[PDB]
Amino acid sequence: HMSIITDVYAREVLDSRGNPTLEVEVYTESGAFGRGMVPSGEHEAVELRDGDKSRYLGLGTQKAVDNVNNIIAKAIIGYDVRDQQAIDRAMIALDGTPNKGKLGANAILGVSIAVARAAADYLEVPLYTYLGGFNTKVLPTPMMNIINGGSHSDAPIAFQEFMIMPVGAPTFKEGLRWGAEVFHALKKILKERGLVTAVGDEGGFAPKFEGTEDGVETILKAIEAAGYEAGENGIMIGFDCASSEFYDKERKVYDYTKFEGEGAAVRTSAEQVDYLEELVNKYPIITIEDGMDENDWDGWKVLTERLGKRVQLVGDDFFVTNTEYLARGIKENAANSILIKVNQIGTLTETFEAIEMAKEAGYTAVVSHRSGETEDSTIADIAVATNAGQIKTGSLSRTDRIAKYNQLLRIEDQLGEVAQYKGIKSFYNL
Repeated sequence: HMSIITDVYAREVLDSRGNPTLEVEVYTESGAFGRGMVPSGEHEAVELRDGDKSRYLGLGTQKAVDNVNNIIAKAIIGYDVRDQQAIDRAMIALDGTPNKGKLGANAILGVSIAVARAAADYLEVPLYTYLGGFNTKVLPTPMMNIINGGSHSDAPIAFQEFMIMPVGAPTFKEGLRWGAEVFHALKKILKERGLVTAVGDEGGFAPKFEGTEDGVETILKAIEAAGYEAGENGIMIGFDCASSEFYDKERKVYDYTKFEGEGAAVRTSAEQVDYLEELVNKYPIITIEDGMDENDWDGWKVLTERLGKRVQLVGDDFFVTNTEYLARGIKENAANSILIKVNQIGTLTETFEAIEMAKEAGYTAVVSHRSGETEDSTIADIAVATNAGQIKTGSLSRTDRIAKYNQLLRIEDQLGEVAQYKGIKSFYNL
């Protein structure tokens, strides 16, 4: 039979940081072919690294490759390419450990994506429709990393990302246009101001700003210089605080002096909500990723209680694309959104279960990328697959980001008049 998987093959390659990762290629009997590349950035499914400090600083992925070829290959070769779920469970079972540590979630995912991309090819249909069935129409309102703080910046800013969103644009094409044009308008401002216009891991700037206020304030300046409004009818802001980064576990506080230098405001759970609340009043923020630590459940509860109805609140690391942690989130009214990083969980099925569960709680599934990305564009299709309405794939520079933006332009076009773009209406959690 022609649908049947006859080859599965991995090799080591580079992600967009200059670090190894892997691709898996799957052939069917028929000639059909798919290529699954894997990205890379605690409760998060393990990615296998060689540890050999004399190869790529021990970030080699030969371990992973050798598991795809010598173990997963033999097990999987034989299945029908379309048994997307039979296969993902095979690998999971085969692996046997809860956080995919035996074979590694890079190995597993790789295969799993390859097989889908192969099956979509086999049936001679786009990836989003294979994945999603026939009712895939919605193009994601994207949230575009434009300024960086935290580890990435040297400026006195703790929040890791500052993003934007063309919620007010009619089509995703225009939305991207909008988004780009501001990025160039900002880039200009940053030159006139004498700050660094080189870009970090997600294609954003990370300039030496005065602090968090100057940070937002200029993103707004940019928006206006481009000639868009700053609201529901224009462009709006978001954060990834990555607060788990500046949380002191023993003092159980949000230590801003780590990133904003001595004489900076150390905050408790309650104060932290109050700051974020301030920010939201002051500004047209619409989303806030990791407002809190990944083990600060009480905090999360309160945060979401306060802004839960004004502002979309996304648990990134607080859920790790993982049903177990998310169900608890739902139960305890812990967020109203979730960041869906496919490699964080390891297979597409588990990824879809996660995206599914979240919808039925009135939680938005934000499909996201990882810092270490690839020429792959699978996640773009995943946001259309599920009509998720949202996507975080980075800034408007570096093909690691723009591959997806293009990929989505492709999907917009291929969908002709069928395509929708929900802008602000994608926030069914509000």
